[PDB]
Order: sequence, then C-alpha cells, then structure tokens
Amino acid sequence: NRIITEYILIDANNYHFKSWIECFPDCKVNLKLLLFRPEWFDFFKYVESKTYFPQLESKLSSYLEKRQRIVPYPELLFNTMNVLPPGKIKVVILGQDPYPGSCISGVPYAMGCSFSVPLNCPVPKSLANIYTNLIKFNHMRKAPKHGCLASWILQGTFMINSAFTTVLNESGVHARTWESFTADLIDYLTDNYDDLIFVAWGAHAHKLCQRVDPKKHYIITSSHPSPYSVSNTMTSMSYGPNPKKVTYPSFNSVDHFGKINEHLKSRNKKPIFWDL
Repeated sequence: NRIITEYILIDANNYHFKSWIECFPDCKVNLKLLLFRPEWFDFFKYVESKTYFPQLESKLSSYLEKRQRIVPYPELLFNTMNVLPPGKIKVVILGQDPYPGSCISGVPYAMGCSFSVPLNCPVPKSLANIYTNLIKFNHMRKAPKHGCLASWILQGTFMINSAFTTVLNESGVHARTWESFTADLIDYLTDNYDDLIFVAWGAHAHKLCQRVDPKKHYIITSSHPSPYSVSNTMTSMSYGPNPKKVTYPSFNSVDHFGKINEHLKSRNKKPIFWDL
C-alpha cells in the first residue's frame, strides 16, 4: 500500500504505523508478513527451515501476550531490508539494540534502522558524533538538523541492529532473541555476495564482523561513537587459533567514510553521497 519513502523517510508528527498488538490482535506473530521486498524471500525461506525460527516467533508472541510495547513497530521491523535488496548492499553498519526511547507523544525513536531516528525527533548523541566525524573529514560541512538516514540507506548502506527489537523504555532486553537470525543474515550476505564493506563500531559489532572472511570482504573497526567511547580506543577479542584482545582506534580519529569511499572507488563501484 506504500512506497519506500513512506517507510524510510518517517515524520514523527505524521506517524501512522500500527503497534504490534494492532497488527497481531491475537498475538499470531508472523514475521514473513513484515518483509515486503521479494529479493529477500530466498533468505527468509532458508531461515524458516531452521529449528530456532519457530522459537523466535514463539518468544515474540509471548511478549505480545504480556502486552509488552515492542519497538520498532512491525511495519518498520525489517525497514532496511525492505529498502535494500541484498544485491544492492554496499556497506553493512551494525548497531546493537534499537533505541528504547520515544517522543513526548509516544512515537518510538526506533525505526528498524541502526542509528537512525524519524524526522522531528532529537538527534541521539551517537548519531551527532557520527555527523561530527563526517564534518571532520570533509564529507559534510554542517550537521543535518534531523537524524533520519534514509539517504544513506537508499544508496546501499545496510544499517541494521543485531537485536531487531526491544521494549519501549527498556534497553537491550531482547539481546539473545535475534542472535541466530542475525548470524544467518550475516552468513547469507557473505556467502552470496562479494567485496562488501563491514563497519564495526564497538566490541559487539566487531565480534559479529569476525563471522566475515576478511580477505573476501573489507572490515573497518574502531570504538563506538557513543559519548562514553567516542574518543577512547577500544579493546576487543580477536578470535582464532590464538585468541587475544587487540586495541582499535577511537571512533573520532578514524575516517570511516573516507575509507568506505576509497574501497568502493578501488573496486570501481558507484560511490555513496553522504551529504546530499
């Protein structure tokens, strides 16, 4: 019933998405119905055949039975995938958990994309720090007044949270729930596509990016842009035959988007315009 801008370019003052209990009045959670982009059906067909998948829909249904306010709303749950078919992904930026907060009016900040928030919401501090980094390395001259990343995602920036849901006003309460789904999503992308760019901000995203073959794909690692880590180095477990903690630079010292640009250009791929 909608076109893509209606899902990805969201206005908090004109927010008509149904909540979970409205889409599933009888708690009959059906994640497949939340995926509007046909190029993902093959991946989804692989995921429903796994034994964890009924467990996932069971846990979500149980949260609805207890009347928990799951965010983001289900028409936004798979937002980044509904914008981007897998064959059009150029950069994967992992978040951890969705924003738990909301506007005065009850519009959630979570919109099914990592780091992004609807128009006419406050810019979260992590995202402000990302903008600061873009300004510092000459990719942008002034911070946008909003926090809506529709522009980057439409151009192939696959910005998802490894935990696709949380509960309104509670941080990270569904961290185990999505781990197998997200692992299969990462594995699907790295098995079927080549020379993606993975951006690992923080130790959790870095663990996830060590599922990825670093000779087949390009992995960029630093600390997280949140104010608690933006200007400090990060220590993160480097897995393998001889596991050891390694130190990675602070977020605000790395030219993340310059590095994305140079890698895309070195493979003759179309660039991403960060400012527009």
